Order: sequence, then structure tokens, then C-alpha cells
Amino acid sequence: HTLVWGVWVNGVDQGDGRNIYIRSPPNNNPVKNLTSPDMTCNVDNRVVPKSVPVNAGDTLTFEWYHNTRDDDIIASSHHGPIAVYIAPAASNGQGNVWVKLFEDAYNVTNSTWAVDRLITAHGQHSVVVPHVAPGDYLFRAEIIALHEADSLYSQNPIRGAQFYISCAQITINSSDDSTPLPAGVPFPGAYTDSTPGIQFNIYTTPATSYVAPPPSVWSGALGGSIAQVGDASLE
Ligand SMILES: *[C@@H]1O[C@H](CO)[C@@H](O)[C@H](O)[C@H]1NC(C)=O
Ligand SMILES: [Cl-]
Ligand SMILES: [Cl-]
Ligand SMILES: [Cl-]
Ligand SMILES: [Cl-]
Ligand SMILES: [Cl-]
Ligand SMILES: [Cl-]
Ligand SMILES: [Cl-]
Ligand SMILES: [Cl-]
Ligand SMILES: [Cl-]
Ligand SMILES: [Cl-]
Ligand SMILES: [Cl-]
Ligand SMILES: [Cu+2]
Ligand code: NA
Repeated sequence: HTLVWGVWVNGVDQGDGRNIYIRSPPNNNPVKNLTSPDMTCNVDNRVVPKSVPVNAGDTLTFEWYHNTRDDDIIASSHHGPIAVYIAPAASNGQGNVWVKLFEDAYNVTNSTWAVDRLITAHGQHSVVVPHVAPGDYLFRAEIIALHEADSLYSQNPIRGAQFYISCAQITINSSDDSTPLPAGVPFPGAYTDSTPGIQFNIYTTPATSYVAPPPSVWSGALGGSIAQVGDASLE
């Protein structure tokens, strides 16, 4: 149960974005229905009044929280992967438009899931803004919690993978457009009951065997990481 508070750009806090530049839902409940329009940008998908200006090569950091800013972020138990996608704003997230910029699932050396690393990072994870066409974009951050993913929602609606989905409105100003955005996957649609990583038993299957849901990260992606970039208690 987690939500995005706002973003940082190059280590600078852009301020509380909730219902301002983040298309925030009313609470931290998960989305579970893989075929629902809620998979696109969560349950209150509408244009919000502001959009954060960035340039290609900038570091864009999502900052998540549970109940209040810089709290425990999400239950540590609730192990799973994190991804970030981009699409053009003109789509409103419809169609084959979502391109993957980042993926983290399980790290074998530290024996840590992305969710646990996120807690350590005080809710912060980042992508480097790619060299796409200048214009308006949606960046869709997605956390999948797997604690009930030994079942499928479609078969048992009281269980299933849990999706915490947040869309930020981002305006890319300076960019040479040298890696124009390729075709994307649809949400809903990309994830189905047979997709690797959707149904998994984290209690009995080794984490080293986990495979995150495709698609793979776009070759045009410029980087990203789960790591604290700024201190919320100060800025
Ligand atoms: C899941 O979403 C689909 C598409 O909107 C909808 O038809 C179906 O009723 C939903 N399932 C449940 C259990 O609400
Ligand atoms: Cl959770
Ligand atoms: Cl603020
Ligand atoms: Cl749902
Ligand atoms: Cl709208
Ligand atoms: Cl708060
Ligand atoms: Cl960190
Ligand atoms: Cl149950
Ligand atoms: Cl550039
Ligand atoms: Cl394009
Ligand atoms: Cl679908
Ligand atoms: Cl990472
Ligand atoms: Cu939860
Ligand atoms: Na449940």
C-alpha cells in the first residue's frame, strides 16, 4: 500500500505533486485486475493541472510513501519488482504505447528484492530522461507486490499480484530526439495470467528463479536505479 508523493529532478525536489502533476488515486489500495482500465494509470486517470519540466539526460526521481511522506514506504514483507514506463501524453495511455525504461526485480548479491531496496532508499527511484521528441509525456511507475501472487486474481479475486501504479505528467523540453520512442505495449493488456512474473510463489520458489514480466527495457533507455537522491526531512 504505497503512493507517489512527488518527484525530484537532478536532486531537486519538485514539491508535493499529488493531484497536481501526479494523477493520484484517492488512496493506496492496489490494482489487481489485469484487464481493467485501472492498470493504465490507476483508478482516477484524468489530466491534472501541472506537468514537470525536464531535459533529456536529467535524473527524474519518483518518491513513494505509505501514509505520510518518508515513512516506512511500503510493508517490507511485500516483496516484488519495480518498473518505469513512458508513453506520449497524446495517447492518454491507450494503445500500444508503453515503453519500458527501467526494471529491477531480485538482486542476487545483496539478496534483496526491489521493494526492499526502495524502503532503504526512502521511497526513491530514478530514471534518466531519454532522447525522445520534445513534448508531453506520461511516466508510469509500477510496483508489484507478490505476497499473494501464488494465486491469480482472475481465478480468486481475493488474492493475486498487487499493482501500485502512478502516472506523472512530464514535459521534455530540451532533447535532440536522437532516439525517437519505439512502439509500446498496452496497459491493460501486456500482463496476462500466463505472463512470467505475475503468478509466482515467493515462499517456495527461489528468488533467483524469478523472472519479471516483459517487456524488456528499451535499448534507448539511459539508465536508472533505486537509491535515495534527496533528504525529505530537509527539502
Ligand atoms: C476486471 O475488469 C474487466 C474489464 O474492465 C471487468 O469486465 C471485470 O468485471 C473485472 N473483474 C472484476 C472481478 O471486477
Ligand atoms: Cl503491499
Ligand atoms: Cl512541497
Ligand atoms: Cl482491481
Ligand atoms: Cl482527462
Ligand atoms: Cl504527507
Ligand atoms: Cl539508498
Ligand atoms: Cl486468502
Ligand atoms: Cl539531447
Ligand atoms: Cl514516435
Ligand atoms: Cl487486457
Ligand atoms: Cl536498482
Ligand atoms: Cu499493500
Ligand atoms: Na487479499
